[PDB]
Amino acid sequence: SQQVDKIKASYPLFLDQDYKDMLAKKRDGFEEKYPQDKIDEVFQWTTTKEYQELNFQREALTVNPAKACQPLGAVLCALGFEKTMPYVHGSQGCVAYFRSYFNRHFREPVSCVSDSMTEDAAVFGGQQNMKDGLQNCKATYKPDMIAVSTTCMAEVIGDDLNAFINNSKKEGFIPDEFPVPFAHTPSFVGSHVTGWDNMFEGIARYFTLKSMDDKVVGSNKKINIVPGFETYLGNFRVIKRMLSEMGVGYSLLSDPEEVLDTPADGQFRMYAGGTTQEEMKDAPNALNTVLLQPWHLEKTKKFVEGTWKHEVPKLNIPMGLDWTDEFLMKVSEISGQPIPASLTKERGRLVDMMTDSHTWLHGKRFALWGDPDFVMGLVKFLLELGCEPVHILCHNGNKRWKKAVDAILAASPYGKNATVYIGKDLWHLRSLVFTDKPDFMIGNSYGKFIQRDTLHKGKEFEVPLIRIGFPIFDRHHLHRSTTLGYEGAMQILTTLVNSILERLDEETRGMQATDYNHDLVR
Amino acid sequence: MSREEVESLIQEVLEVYPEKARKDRNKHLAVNDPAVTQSKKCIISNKKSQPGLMTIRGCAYAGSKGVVWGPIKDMIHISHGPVGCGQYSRAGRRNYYIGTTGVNAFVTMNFTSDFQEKDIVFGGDKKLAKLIDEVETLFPLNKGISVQSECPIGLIGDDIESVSKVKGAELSKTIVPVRCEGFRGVSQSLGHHIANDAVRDWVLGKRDEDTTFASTPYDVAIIGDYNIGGDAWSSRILLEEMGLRCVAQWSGDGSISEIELTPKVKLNLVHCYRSMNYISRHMEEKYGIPWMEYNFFGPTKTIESLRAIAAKFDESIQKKCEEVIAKYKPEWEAVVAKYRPRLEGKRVMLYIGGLRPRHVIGAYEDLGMEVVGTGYEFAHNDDYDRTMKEMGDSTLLYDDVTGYEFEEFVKRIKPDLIGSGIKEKFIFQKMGIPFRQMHSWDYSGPYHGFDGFAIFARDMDMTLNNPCWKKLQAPWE
Amino acid sequence: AMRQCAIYGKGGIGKSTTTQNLVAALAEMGKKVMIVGCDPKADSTRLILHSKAQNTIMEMAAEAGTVEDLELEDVLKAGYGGVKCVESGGPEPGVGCAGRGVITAINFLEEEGAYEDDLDFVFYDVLGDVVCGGFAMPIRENKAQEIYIVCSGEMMAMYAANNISKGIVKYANSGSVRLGGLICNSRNTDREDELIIALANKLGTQMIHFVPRDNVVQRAEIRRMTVIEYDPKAKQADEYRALARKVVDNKLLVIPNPITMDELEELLMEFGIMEV
Amino acid sequence: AMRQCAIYGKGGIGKSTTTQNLVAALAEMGKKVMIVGCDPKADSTRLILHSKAQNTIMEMAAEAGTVEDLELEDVLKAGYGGVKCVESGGPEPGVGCAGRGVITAINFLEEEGAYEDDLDFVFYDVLGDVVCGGFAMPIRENKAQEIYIVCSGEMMAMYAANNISKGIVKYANSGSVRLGGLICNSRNTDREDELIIALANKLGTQMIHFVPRDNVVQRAEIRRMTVIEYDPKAKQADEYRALARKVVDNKLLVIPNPITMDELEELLMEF
Ligand SMILES: Nc1ncnc2c1ncn2[C@@H]1O[C@H](COP(=O)(O)OP(=O)(O)CP(=O)(O)O)[C@@H](O)[C@H]1O
Ligand SMILES: Nc1ncnc2c1ncn2[C@@H]1O[C@H](COP(=O)(O)OP(=O)(O)O)[C@@H](O)[C@H]1O
Ligand code: ICS
Ligand code: CLF
Ligand code: SF4
Ligand SMILES: [Fe+3]
Ligand SMILES: [Mg+2]
Ligand SMILES: [Mg+2]
Repeated sequence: SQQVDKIKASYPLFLDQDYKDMLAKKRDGFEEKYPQDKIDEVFQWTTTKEYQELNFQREALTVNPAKACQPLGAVLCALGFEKTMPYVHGSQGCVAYFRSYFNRHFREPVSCVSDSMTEDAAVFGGQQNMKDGLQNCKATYKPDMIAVSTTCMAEVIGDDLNAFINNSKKEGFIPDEFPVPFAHTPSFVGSHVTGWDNMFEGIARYFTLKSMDDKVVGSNKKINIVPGFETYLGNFRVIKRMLSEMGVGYSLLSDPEEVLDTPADGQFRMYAGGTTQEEMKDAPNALNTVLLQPWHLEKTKKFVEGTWKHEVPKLNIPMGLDWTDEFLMKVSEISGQPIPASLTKERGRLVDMMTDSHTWLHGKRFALWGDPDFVMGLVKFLLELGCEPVHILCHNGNKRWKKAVDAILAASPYGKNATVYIGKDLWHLRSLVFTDKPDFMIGNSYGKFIQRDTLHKGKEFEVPLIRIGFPIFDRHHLHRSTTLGYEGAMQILTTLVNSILERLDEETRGMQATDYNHDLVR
Repeated sequence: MSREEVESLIQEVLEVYPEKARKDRNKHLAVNDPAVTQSKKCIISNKKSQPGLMTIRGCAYAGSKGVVWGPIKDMIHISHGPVGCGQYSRAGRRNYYIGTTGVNAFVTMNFTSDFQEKDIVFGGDKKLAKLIDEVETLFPLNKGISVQSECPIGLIGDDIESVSKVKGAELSKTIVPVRCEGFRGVSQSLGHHIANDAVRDWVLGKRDEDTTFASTPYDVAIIGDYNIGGDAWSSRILLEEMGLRCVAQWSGDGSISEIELTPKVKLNLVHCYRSMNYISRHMEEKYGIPWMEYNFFGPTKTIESLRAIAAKFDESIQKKCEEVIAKYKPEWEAVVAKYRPRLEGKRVMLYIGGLRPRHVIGAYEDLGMEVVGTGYEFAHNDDYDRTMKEMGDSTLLYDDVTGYEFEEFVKRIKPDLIGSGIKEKFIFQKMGIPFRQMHSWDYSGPYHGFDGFAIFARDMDMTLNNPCWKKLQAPWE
Repeated sequence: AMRQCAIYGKGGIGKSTTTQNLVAALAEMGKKVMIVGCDPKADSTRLILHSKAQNTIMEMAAEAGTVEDLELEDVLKAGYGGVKCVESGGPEPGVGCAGRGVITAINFLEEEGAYEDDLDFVFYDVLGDVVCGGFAMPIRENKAQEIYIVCSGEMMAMYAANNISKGIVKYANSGSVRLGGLICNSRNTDREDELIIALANKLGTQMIHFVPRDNVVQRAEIRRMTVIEYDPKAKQADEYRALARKVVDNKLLVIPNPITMDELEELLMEFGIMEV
Repeated sequence: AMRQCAIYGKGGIGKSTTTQNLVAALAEMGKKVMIVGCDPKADSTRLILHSKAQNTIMEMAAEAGTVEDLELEDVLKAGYGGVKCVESGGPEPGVGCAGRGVITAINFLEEEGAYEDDLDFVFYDVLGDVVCGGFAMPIRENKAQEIYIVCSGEMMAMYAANNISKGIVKYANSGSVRLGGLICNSRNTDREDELIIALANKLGTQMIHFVPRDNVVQRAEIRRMTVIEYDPKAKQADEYRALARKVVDNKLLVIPNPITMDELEELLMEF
């Protein structure tokens, strides 16, 4: 039943006695459910070190992965170019998922097409789909560029993108000069970040490979910036802001910041902003190229060093205090521009915040996960704050990255209780936060189910989730935040210390029990 | 509005396409005639999508794992193949359930074989066997396993039926291999069919020679309600208040034992015809169990359904039916009194999957609203047959609509409200058109049944009449 | 009582010729036979139908829209002696996925009930190299129960036989499929019959028959027929009748025991390969 | 100016043997050569290496878990005349996806700079049953620019030539790969040389060399050697040097015009 003036949605509607009664009857009557005592016993077992050993012996099963597949990243890369339509050669189910996944994180339209290869295209190849698809997409959505990647079915059968695209042109399905860069993006290799690297290198190659002869390093006096897979709008924005503040000429290669944040003013804008084709064509004339997320930009780096002949600086992601300092000094060195008083002051304001909050941060223990560059930047900044990373997970990390993070941990007395996991998932991480409980988790929305599991053991075992990363689906507008630079470090620091204080208030809110420590001033 | 004008709009919008696509899309767009009984004379459906036109459709895996099998709560469902498909589909659909997740229920979890390149090249049957051992080790209370194929499994010829049989026997477990590789068929729809057949072949006959279940004459099953935001629960409560016993619901909050008990019921109540008519026909052919379509969207359809269902039984049930209808009458009348004056005359366009585009029309009409365009991603012509009589004359019908078409149609028809999916939502909000998600219920619901109608009405009003929609134009422009 | 057989062996060793002549001989003695072509070249039923074509399952699926729109009547055709013929179809070389074509085709035949039980034999004619799971579709459970491997007394043909047996062991142990023997399609090599008989023993099987190299085969082939239809009383026609009878009466069905490369080299050396 | 070449032809026609014997002769001349085996049975370099075990890219990847963990010097070996040998590898028959194995292996070689170093030649040795896109990996842009098709005077072998040429066309029209010639690996048929010369012209290419049938080829193979290594002064060894010289000096690179199965039947009757 409903009271018309206080209508109940599913929660708390189904807490009503008649629904509870009906659900009890359904369970007991027909579900043949294990008895509750058996369920409790198994749950308790899944929190143990014995279960953890079984859990970490897994060789074949993955449970709750913390990665996605290549073409997701290719699509995001392609969205960063002016009037460019991402186009995924292969099966259309993929594209419905890519668009939805991004819709939910950015709360924005995400435009991408498929050429809808079906069973007979698997068998005969997708050449005809590419021909009709390119002509159709061009006629209908009028992009200036189509950026082609692949789904796994087209990768198994070896559809030759290059050949298929050139035959579409030779047979007049699309104009010969119409830009159609491409990249093979097999989902059974690496992860979504690998797809971003592959797509970018494909686009870079398409615009520069054949015209290197008239290029001269340094002649346009700019620095190229390659952001990598990035889902915080604030991160594109803060890099542009700091470089402009320094008076450094720059070119951000793949810049989806406008198309992922169009105004609601009465019109739908399928495209907005982005890196121009002229910017890509002119990129070899830059002083140098900086890669913001080097641990998934290795193919790009090979191309940029070997073909554009840029001496790509060996720089970590600009996260936290030290690595933002190093980023600015290297940009200063490359461009000849001094670091301006305004950025020096910003730095000092982050340091001020660190001094102001250090007592609540000291010794706090974290589990965390995400992509390799993001995770290592977060680990580095946690150490700067006097926090203890304890469980560091990167499902899509590799052995060289893991050794690099171990070295960062070893360089700080706050890294002594930390372990780095690669190729492990969030079901592994679940065991870890039970057997070696941290104070908080820092991760994406998938972490909410771990928090739920830990609370069921008991309030004193609950590990609250702090949402930083991708995807974030169960809060609104966090994609607008910043994690890079001094600005991102300030946002992260604020989120951490106030997560700590929020939990302490919750734990001290008990009238005449714990509220002796419910201080007004912290 | 006006038949010649709608036909004019269709031809104008079609002008942008190359000839091949233009010729095809022409067959998938129609101006309704409620008179017409054979929709094949008016619209074509369930055909392959044109390449590069931004279809809204998904794949057979979505139709099998995402829709039919995924909701079954005490089984573990393996997304078999690379990591992508299971991750994008993890907990995206609100098929609600009661359980202890990770212990006796597993719906929100993502199990996968995470195929790597060596698995493609050397095949994944050995990995799948080992994966099944590890599932049994770490999740001992699971009551069965399904193996949901992604694209590569279908190409490379892995023998998942043999693996399911051998491991099934070795562990005395029901293991269900499903060939729902995403390039099969043309949409989610063939996934429904493949999944229904897998239930038929591997699960449904398990209790064929068991007589220990005590059946009654009032035993029914809810077929094809996936309990979105609790939809099936707010339907099941009405059937049971009417004196019927709901032995199973397929597959929202469903359990494998409910599925196995379903051949013992007296009548199959089918809500989603599209996804479950296959197993419904099977059950009538093998078990002799009749089935009937019903509609619990809004009071008019719910009331009509309750009486139709009750007439299938005896006088005692028909008496209880009228008593249920009497109980809820002042509740939905208060909903109408409150919200119908706020919504009267407003015009809605819908685009959804294979059922809701016709099924929710009655509910909109109970609020005095008018559905001026509707269409489906993956319906067949027997769906459009049921749609044309539900829609007004000279309303617009569109099958497998393109992103471009849908936008152009909306610009000319200018609905007050649009009901579609997440990939449509943010496009139309930017055009200043109130939008309701009619797959996820926009994280609201239930919408089925009497209790659901109150929420549906509240939601339509909250969005259509929200103060944000007056604010899109800057005053200085 | 319906027997399903799959024919394997190196490309160009003579699988399709031997299979169709064998099948014609079988029909000629009154057997009801279906041939399922599992080779994307799609020439496995040419000699039975007369004309060099037959519309394939995959191309008819592409014509009709999807496989779901396909009717059995459109792709299953009768030829010599009422034998039923069907081709999987597949791509031209170097594009697409021939393996999936075989998977799709065989699932379709199963689903549409082409295995009627008005059949005494089903023969699958399979691609030489067997480079993926799809080309093992014919020897999964409830498909072919007997495998015959065509080879000859040449090194390359015998290695292929041995390599194919490696792949067989997996399906023989998961299911019920067995190796019924080696068919020696002669290349007129020295001591060819003893050499194949010896390889057969190593594997644990038999040489079920020795087929002579006869240019009456090339004659019938350009005439697009089997030898059985072309010249019923050629000596080569009697050879296929002999092979046909042996297959019908065969009871030797084993799990093969593949040998090593060193073993195969030693065997050929035993039979004079290094002699000039 | 490294020249990349791919060898195709009817199953069993002599692709691998011809390729290795050719390459031995090139190396004997002082050419630096790499052979890339593109066949899951991994028998493309057996006659060049023949000493010590060869490990394939796919096998080594499986052991290491992924291709990224693999190093080029683990799978790339030098044999007779310093010819560098590498095998894609792949599954045993009837399981997995050998096509993808070839894609993966050639991608690896490209990424790890195999095509650096100053090679004069790279040869891809492919299997006879080119059943998918993966087995045409060797003729994509930036791979083989020259195709040699091994055939003979037998019908099946000419039909294979034509049908392979058919498959070549979509890559030739879209890139720079071209047919370089037919290699007649003789089956001692009547007027074989004239007949293959004839097929060459219908296609628009040439018969670059007629290789006699000589059982010394098989005796060398049994010893796991090329004729060049096994018996450097044999008549057949001279044939391969002759073949190698033509390949070195060849400039004829064309797009194939496949003919009807009817024209082929015309050819074979008229001879
Ligand atoms: N000129 C010649 N004279 C005699 N025998 C020859 C020959 N050339 C090749 N052969 C023999 O023919 C057999 C097959 O040779 P090879 O293995 O090179 O063919 P292929 O590479 O085309 C087989 P596949 O199609 O499976 O890849 C080998 O035993 C080889 O020794
Ligand atoms: N017994 C035989 N005598 C002479 N020629 C034969 C004989 N068997 C087959 N051939 C010829 O050898 C060639 C290849 O035979 P085919 O059956 O197509 O091989 P596969 O089926 O193994 O690819 C055909 O031209 C065929 O006419
Ligand atoms: S199953 Fe179908 S697309 Fe009948 S695949 Fe889809 S939870 Fe839709 S219109 Mo999402 S045939 Fe259900 C559907 Fe309807 S996922 Fe839900 S809303 S009533
Ligand atoms: S139709 Fe999957 S999302 Fe794709 S590229 Fe493969 S891992 Fe990634 Fe359907 S079954 Fe799935 S969702 Fe597509 S792949 Fe096919
Ligand atoms: S090897 Fe088999 S499965 Fe793999 S692509 Fe080639 S044909 Fe298809
Ligand atoms: Fe938004
Ligand atoms: Mg054949
Ligand atoms: Mg070979």
